[PDB]
Amino acid sequence: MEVNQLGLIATALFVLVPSVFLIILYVQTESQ
Amino acid sequence: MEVNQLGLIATALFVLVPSVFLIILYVQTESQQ
Amino acid sequence: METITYVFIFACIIALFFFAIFFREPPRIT
Amino acid sequence: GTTGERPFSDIITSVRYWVIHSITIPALFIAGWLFVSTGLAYDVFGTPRPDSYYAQEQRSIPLVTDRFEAKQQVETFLEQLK
Amino acid sequence: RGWFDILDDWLKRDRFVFVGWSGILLFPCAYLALGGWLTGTTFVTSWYTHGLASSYLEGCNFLTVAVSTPANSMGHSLLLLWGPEAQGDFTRWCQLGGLWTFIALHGAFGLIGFMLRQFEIARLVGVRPYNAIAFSAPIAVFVSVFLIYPLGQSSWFFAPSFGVAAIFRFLLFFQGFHNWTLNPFHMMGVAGVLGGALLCAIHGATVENTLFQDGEGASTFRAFNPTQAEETYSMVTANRFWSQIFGIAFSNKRWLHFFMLFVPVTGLWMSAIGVVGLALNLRSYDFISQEIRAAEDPEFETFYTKNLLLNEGIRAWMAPQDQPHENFVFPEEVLPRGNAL
Amino acid sequence: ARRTWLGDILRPLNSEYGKVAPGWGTTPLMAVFMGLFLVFLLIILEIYNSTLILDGVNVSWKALG
Amino acid sequence: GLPWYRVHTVLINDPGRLIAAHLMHTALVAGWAGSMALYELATFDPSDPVLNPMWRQGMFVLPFMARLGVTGSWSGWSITGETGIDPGFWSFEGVALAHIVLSGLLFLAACWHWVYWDLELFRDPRTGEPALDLPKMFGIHLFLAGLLCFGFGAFHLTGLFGPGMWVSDPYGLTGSVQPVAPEWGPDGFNPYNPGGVVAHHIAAGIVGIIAGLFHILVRPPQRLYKALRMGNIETVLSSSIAAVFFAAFVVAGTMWYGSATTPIELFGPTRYQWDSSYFQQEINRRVQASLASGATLEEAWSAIPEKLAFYDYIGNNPAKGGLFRTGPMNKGDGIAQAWKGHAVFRNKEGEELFVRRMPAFFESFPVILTDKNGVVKADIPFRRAESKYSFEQQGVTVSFYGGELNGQTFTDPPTVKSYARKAIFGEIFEFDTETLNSDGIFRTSPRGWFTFAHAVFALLFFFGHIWHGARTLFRDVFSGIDPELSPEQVEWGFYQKVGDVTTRR
Amino acid sequence: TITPSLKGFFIGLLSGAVVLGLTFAVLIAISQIDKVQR
Amino acid sequence: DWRVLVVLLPVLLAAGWAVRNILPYAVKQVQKLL
Amino acid sequence: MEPNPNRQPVELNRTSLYLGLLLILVLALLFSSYFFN
Amino acid sequence: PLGISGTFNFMIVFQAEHNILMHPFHQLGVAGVFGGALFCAMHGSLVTSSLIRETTETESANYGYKFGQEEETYNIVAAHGYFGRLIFQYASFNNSRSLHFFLAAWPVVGVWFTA
Amino acid sequence: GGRIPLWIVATVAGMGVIVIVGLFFYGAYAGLGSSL
Amino acid sequence: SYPIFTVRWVAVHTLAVPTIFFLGAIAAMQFIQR
Ligand code: CLA
Ligand code: CLA
Ligand code: CLA
Ligand code: CLA
Ligand code: CLA
Ligand SMILES: CC1=C(/C=C/C(C)=C/C=C/C(C)=C/C=C/C=C(C)/C=C/C=C(C)/C=C/C2=C(C)CCCC2(C)C)C(C)(C)CCC1
Ligand SMILES: CC1=C(/C=C/C(C)=C/C=C/C(C)=C/C=C/C=C(C)/C=C/C=C(C)/C=C/C2=C(C)CCCC2(C)C)C(C)(C)CCC1
Ligand SMILES: CCCCCCCCCCCCCCCCCC(=O)O
Ligand SMILES: [Fe+2]
Repeated sequence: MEVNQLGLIATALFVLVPSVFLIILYVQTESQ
Repeated sequence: MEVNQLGLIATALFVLVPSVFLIILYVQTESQQ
Repeated sequence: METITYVFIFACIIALFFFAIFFREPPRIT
Repeated sequence: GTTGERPFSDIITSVRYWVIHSITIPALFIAGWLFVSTGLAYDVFGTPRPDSYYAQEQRSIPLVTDRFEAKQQVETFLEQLK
Repeated sequence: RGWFDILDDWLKRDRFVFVGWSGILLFPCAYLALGGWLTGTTFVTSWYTHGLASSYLEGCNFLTVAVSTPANSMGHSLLLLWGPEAQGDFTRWCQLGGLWTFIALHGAFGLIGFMLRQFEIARLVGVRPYNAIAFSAPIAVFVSVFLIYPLGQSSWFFAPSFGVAAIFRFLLFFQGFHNWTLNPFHMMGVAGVLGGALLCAIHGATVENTLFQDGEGASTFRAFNPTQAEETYSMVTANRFWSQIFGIAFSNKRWLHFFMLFVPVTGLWMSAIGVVGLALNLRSYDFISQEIRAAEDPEFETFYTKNLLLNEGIRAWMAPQDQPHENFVFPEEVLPRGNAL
Repeated sequence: ARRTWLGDILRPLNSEYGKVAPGWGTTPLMAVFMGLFLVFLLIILEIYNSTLILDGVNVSWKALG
Repeated sequence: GLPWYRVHTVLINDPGRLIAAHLMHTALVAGWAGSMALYELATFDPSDPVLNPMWRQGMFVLPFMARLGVTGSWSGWSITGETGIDPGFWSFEGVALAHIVLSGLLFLAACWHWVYWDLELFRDPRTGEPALDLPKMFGIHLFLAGLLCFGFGAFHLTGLFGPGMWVSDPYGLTGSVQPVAPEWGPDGFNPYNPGGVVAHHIAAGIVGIIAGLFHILVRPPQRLYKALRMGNIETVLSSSIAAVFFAAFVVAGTMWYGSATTPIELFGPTRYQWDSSYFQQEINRRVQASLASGATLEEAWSAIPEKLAFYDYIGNNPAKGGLFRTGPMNKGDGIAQAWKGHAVFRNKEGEELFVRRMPAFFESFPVILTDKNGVVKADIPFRRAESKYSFEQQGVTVSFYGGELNGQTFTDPPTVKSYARKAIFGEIFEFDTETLNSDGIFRTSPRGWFTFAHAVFALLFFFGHIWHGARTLFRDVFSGIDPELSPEQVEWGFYQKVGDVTTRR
Repeated sequence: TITPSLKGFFIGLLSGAVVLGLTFAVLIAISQIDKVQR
Repeated sequence: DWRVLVVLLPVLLAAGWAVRNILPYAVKQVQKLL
Repeated sequence: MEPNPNRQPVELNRTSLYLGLLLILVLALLFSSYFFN
Repeated sequence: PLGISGTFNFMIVFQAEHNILMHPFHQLGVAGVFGGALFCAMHGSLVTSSLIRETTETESANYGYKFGQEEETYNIVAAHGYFGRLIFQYASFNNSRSLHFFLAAWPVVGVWFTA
Repeated sequence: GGRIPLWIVATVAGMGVIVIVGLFFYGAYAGLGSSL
Repeated sequence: SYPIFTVRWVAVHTLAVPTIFFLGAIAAMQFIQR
């Protein structure tokens, strides 16, 4: 299907960035 | 220029994923101390 | 897009130099 | 800081060392000289002499081109000089 | 208290040259590798494998003598003296390239022996085995370049020949045919070797210029005693200097010296990987984007396209003589040439 | 530690930690087998290398028919 | 705390969580297998095993399923081109699904073993401490390995209870899965003899069963136990890594040179078949035979199967790629559509001329034409002013026998030069470059990519062997040397035997 | 049958054995003579 | 052939002469080995 | 059932962070040209 | 050129017009940087080999050294005892000042020649 | 024992090298390898 | 009392003897004419 190729990177970063943010906050909570 | 379109996501995850790994380990090290 | 990527990585390195020098862990004697 | 062998400095200043080696060294030197001056080295190692890289009217290299007949090939080129 | 323990005793005696069990493998193989190279460079030709003279006996000097690779027609033959090619004839063995495999294989087993020796001595003295580990890098380079590389190509003919000039020819070959300078694994190797040399020079000079005054002589060497417990130079003054000169400095002596192990060992390992790829002609030869543009746009020119013209000249101008088994005949009119030259 | 039925059945297979035969035991026999295997691997290598050529062993694709 | 590079050492004395970790790793590997297969199935074009076989398409795990007998899709096609067939459950799709289910099952077992780590099985009954009897574990696992190796040879490969394996003729024209009978004589050590692979698994399987029996019943000698630190699971890791890089070098080599287990219809041709003109000789052998029995040129070349012609083309040579030239071969020269025919060049005097073929070493190669004797008779000149051998001056022409252009002759010099530029690559094919937007630059095949990766991992695993073997024999000084080492132990002469304090002088 | 290369193989095999056995023979002898005092 | 004896003569003479000159002290050495 | 005694804290100090990020960024800078090709 | 491929162009054309490879000052530059990398690894591995036990196996051994401590952190006599047996006694340094002067001198001097 | 002084051993040895090496450099201009 | 013949002696002469012989051969070679 002729989809938009920036769709892949936009979706990957939409998931990765906020997910990583939360993981960072959670792990440093457990070690304190 | 007619570059590989996937080079961009390749480069982006190559930077992002190991960098996030280090930051996670760093921040939880500080909050022990 | 490739130009933007090259220059972005270069600028992140310069930024890292700044933190590595001015926000290093201080060496402390014994 | 020693393991019991005789110090080198003591050996090569000693008279006995030089009584043996003022012989053994020139002897070994002259032996190598003769190895070459007699032509023996050429024969042992198969190294061409200056007059035997090419046949007189040949300018092709006698290059080995077969693995299992290689030996016979070198021998065939050599006969193209004899 | 049987013969094994008695022989162990004798191998591990403290003597001027330590032997060890590793010595049984190391000393024969190292000496034969070495002796084969001196024998071949002094007496043995490359006429029948290469069309080259290659010995002192033939007129060559230290820079141009070599033990050259065997002929391409030998493939990857072990070229054993008693094998089917030389059939036990020492002379023919020499003329067929046998000394090359002899040196390479004995050299390989000698390298193993040396690294086993590092292990053996370190265990007997009670130190950690990091010198042995560091030596893995020269092993990786040797096997990748002298063994893996020609094993992926058509024959040993294309391995490095053992000589000064012959290695120079190896470098140039790799530029023209493999565009090896463009390869990021080589680039990492370069950084590692240049970075190692830099570390070596900068660490030696820092120590020598942050010494403590521990004697009255102007020759500061005498004021060190190997059994003193005290550091002989000031880490603190060295750290201040470099922080103010460069922004950052070492502060941990252990990290510093580990880093000195790490940099050149890693660089050499990286280059070995790239050579493995070139065993398969898996090069980093081109940038596709550049070639598409340049094909369409005759005004587009970069240092990348300029260097490929140089490669094309290297290949056409050196192939007939460098690969004589191929019988390349390139008439004058097909040689690529710029204007006038 | 937790006991389980499978665990009790497997128990004796993990009960001789540290038990050794005395001195050199079968080490001389091991060395015989090692040396034979080296010769065996030499042969196989030299066949593949065409340094050992054997009647009726055509080391080529053309040996598929 | 632990540096980042040592996090996984928490498992060294925890056999339950070590098992959980190994289970998780096995789940991940099996899951990759199934995912990879599903991706390949989603992208594989099965419509032409002659000119678009799997190895032109960047297929990597498809050939490993075909090698051992999986050849059809639930969709009704097979890789040999048979249509309307039924594989039953062990289709490519069923093999992929099985691995995925297997992955999920391994993952659940990983969770159980992680939670219930403290099993009495793992405790030494004398001391109460976690302990593994590694000598006996080896004999059990070796015995099992031996049984599996034997069964695989005695049942699967023979076809006694199984499909056999991929076998072909010498020119890779007619391959298929066939039961294979063992070869028990010396030709079973011939890499190109498939019967040897059967005999190897039968015999080694029996040897493994017997050695395994040995290793369950016979304890290790004390001399060897202490020398190899057989109470330290890291010695096992050291020797296992060594065995593994040994295995990796072997499979890189046989992939690269070719053997009965790396057939060319599944992985592509080898570079040595181009080096030695292996396929061109066979093709010529057939054209000479058709001509002696009285066929025209047109007839003899028209009898050459397209599949064989296509092997005689440098673009299928795996030593013509590059590291960062990604994807299937089809992305470079395109999807082969048709053999154009065999090009025959002649000059104005009627001598047949021969294009000198590109060697694998060369990214670019000039266009030189020779007579049967190797004498240069025409070329495409670089400098034009002093050219003697141009196509224009020599009146070079090209005629085509067989293929799409059979019976056609071209004489206009630019067309003739165009085919001469293609003839350095071997036989000449029509490609579809549009469908995949092919860029025209050669890529390597699965044979090349597999060899590269396995040769590199093997070399790296050699470092792992050195690293973990060092850690095993020097465990006592891992963290530093004795702070009470005295200089008489490291100085010269004090001890007769280095490091042996009982040999004081 | 027993081809020329198989003969060469056996020659190389026996020559290696001679070298190793002679070497170990000599090394054992010396170690027996010149022992360490404990 | 004769060229080999030519080459090998200095070596044999030199080895002879070192034997002559060292023999006495080499005997002392061997005896000390118990 | 006791909790697992083999658990350990992990650490990465700030200097190691800076060294690792530099490694990653410089590697990306080196390889990006080859990914875009 | 101030560029990566431009650097390569420079060194290729230099080799054609000068043959730097057959020039002894370049050959000494290679000996300077190869030997520099070698001695970097050697020194790093010998010092790292002879660190004094100051830590447990669960911690980086680097934490056994504290910035500014007066005592050395490795045993140079053990390192010398290892390296002098690897080769022979007198090819190994026992004086740290001569050792570090040698480290400094070899690559500096080789690179002077290549410049 | 210490009969020949070491500086004399090392001067003569040294001139010995200077001579064979000088011979090798003369041979670069005469005979084989001389270009003539 | 020092021993004469040692492992060291062998290692030294293993290298020294052929060295002088090769030096002699290479010296003779400077007088070869084409
Ligand atoms: C540790 C020492 C060592 C090692 C590892 C090697 C290793 C090697 N040598 Mg080197 N070599 C050595 C010492 C060594 N050599 C010495 C001391 C010399 C001087 C004599 C040489 C001279 C030499 C030459 C001249 C050549 C080699 C060659 C080789 C290669 C092939 C070896 C081979 O096929 O062996 C095969 C043999 C074995 C592996 C021995 C196996 C032992 C078996 C198990 C015992 C068998 C029992 C016995 C036969 C039963 C008796 C029966 C009887 C009653 C009939 C290999 C790289 C060849 C080479 O480099 O090719 C390029 C070659 O041409 N070597
Ligand atoms: C700034 C310039 C520069 C730098 C720093 C390097 C650095 C390097 N190059 Mg590159 N190179 C360059 C420019 C440069 N290169 C250019 C412009 C080209 C043209 C394309 C090349 C072509 C090139 C090739 C073709 C190869 C390299 C290789 C290497 C590596 C050599 C590693 C080594 O020490 O091998 C030295 C060898 C060893 C360490 C092997 C083991 C040696 C044992 C220990 C020897 C023991 C000696 C023994 C005692 C006996 C000696 C006695 C006798 C001499 C008297 C290293 C990363 C090699 C590589 O990448 O290897 C994987 C390689 O093959 N380079
Ligand atoms: C019921 C079990 C089972 C079965 C029938 C299959 C079947 C298959 N798998 Mg799957 N697989 C399984 C379990 C299974 N797998 C598990 C548990 C995993 C996770 C590790 C995988 C991971 C996996 C991967 C990653 C891949 C497959 C692939 C394949 C296919 C090719 C198999 C092949 O070439 O093996 C090749 C065989 C070997 C590698 C065996 C060599 C073993 C060495 C030589 C033994 C080591 C020495 C030994 C210990 C010494 C013995 C001593 C001797 C004296 C006896 C085939 C359809 C391939 C495929 O096509 O995927 C779609 C593929 O790439 N599988
Ligand atoms: C043994 C491993 C293996 C092999 C040989 C192959 C081989 C192949 N795959 Mg498969 N694949 C694999 C694993 C493998 N795959 C895995 C694990 C995945 C999941 C990620 C895939 C996913 C996959 C997809 C999605 C596709 C393929 C495709 C292909 C084909 C093209 C490959 C290509 O262009 O590579 C290009 C390879 C490179 C550019 C090499 C990358 C090397 C990196 C950059 C080096 C990193 C260096 C490092 C940072 C340095 C650190 C040093 C220091 C810091 C210490 C080829 C047949 C393609 C195809 O044709 O499918 C039909 C395709 O589309 N594969
Ligand atoms: C079966 C293979 C195997 C196994 C089970 C181990 C197991 C172990 N290793 Mg060894 N090792 C191996 C192979 C293996 N290694 C090889 C091949 C090498 C050479 C590269 C090494 C080199 C090595 C070193 C140098 C060290 C270890 C250490 C360790 C221990 C800690 C590892 C850790 O915490 O990593 C933690 C790792 C991470 C958190 C991230 C690693 C990220 C890597 C760079 C890239 C990602 C790989 C990717 C996900 C998939 C791999 C694909 C392919 C390889 C399958 C552990 C016992 C350490 C040790 O001894 O501690 C006491 C240590 O210092 N290993
Ligand atoms: C191979 C072979 C073998 C072996 C052999 C050998 C063992 C040999 C050795 C040899 C040797 C062992 C040689 C040596 C030589 C040497 C040389 C030739 C030297 C030279 C030197 C020089 C010239 C130097 C100079 C100098 C300079 C320049 C500067 C400084 C000073 C000096 C003096 C250093 C055998 C028999 C087994 C058989 C098989 C084959
Ligand atoms: C749970 C469950 C389930 C499910 C399951 C699942 C769904 C699974 C899946 C799985 C999967 C789906 C998996 C996958 C995997 C993957 C992987 C694991 C990957 C890896 C990769 C890698 C490793 C890579 C690497 C690389 C890169 C990235 C780059 C290049 C280079 C290399 C190659 C190195 C079931 C239903 C059954 C049942 C019940 C339970
Ligand atoms: C395992 C270690 C192997 C050690 C030595 C192996 C090689 C020893 C060299 C002996 C080869 C010389 C004799 C063979 C000469 C061939 C004569 C012939 O083919 O008839
Ligand atoms: Fe230092």
